Formats: sequence, C-alpha cells, structure tokens
Amino acid sequence: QRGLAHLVVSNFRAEHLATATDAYLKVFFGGQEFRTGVVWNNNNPRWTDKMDFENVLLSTGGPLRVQVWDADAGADDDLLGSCDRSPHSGFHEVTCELNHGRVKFSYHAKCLPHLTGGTCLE
Ligand SMILES: [Ca+2]
Repeated sequence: QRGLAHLVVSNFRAEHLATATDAYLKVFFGGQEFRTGVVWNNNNPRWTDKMDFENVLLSTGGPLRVQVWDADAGADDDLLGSCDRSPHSGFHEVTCELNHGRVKFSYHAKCLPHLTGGTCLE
C-alpha cells in the first residue's frame, strides 16, 4: 500500500495560554490517541511526551490533530483550542496559534521502504 510512513511527534510546549491554566494535550492520528499529563498552574507548560504513532497512512489517515485542554478539577475541562496538520515527510516544527497563546511541537515522518514523495504516495 502507498502513503505509509513512520510518524513520531515530540517536544510539546505551549506559550501564553491565558488567569491560571492547568494544561494537557490530547493528540490524534486516525484511530490512534495519546494524552499527556497535566502541568498545574502554568501558562507556559512543557511536556516530555514522545508520541510514536508507528505506521500511519500519511495521505488519507490524517489529520494530525492536537487539542489543548485546561483541566478543571471538580468540573468539565475547557478546550483552549485545537489544530490540524497533514504531515509531510521529513522533520517539521509546528506552531498552532490559539485564541490565546500557542502550542508548539515537532514531528518526524519517514516513508516506509520503497515509498517516496512528500506524502509517501510514490
Ligand atoms: Ca475536570
């Protein structure tokens, strides 16, 4: 099958998210899902998570979706914002502007052998 790649997403951090924020991320690609921990009381959080999505369909299986949530203990959490990317092969630094502030992360996408092209369709 064409369009297949290894996808690893990392180096998650956010800026100016507010007035106190308790942020965590949910990160999706196709049917797969990761969730980070909560950084309590911080408008510029960083998370150490490395998210290996292993083999994915880079073309059709997307998008890569990052949700930035504010944990509210004893109530419903607040969705601060969300962004989508259609990943391309290589190494990429993403900046997602939110209504307030932004979230940043990197990803590496490498086509499976005998595939090439920016979305591994060739
Ligand atoms: Ca809650």
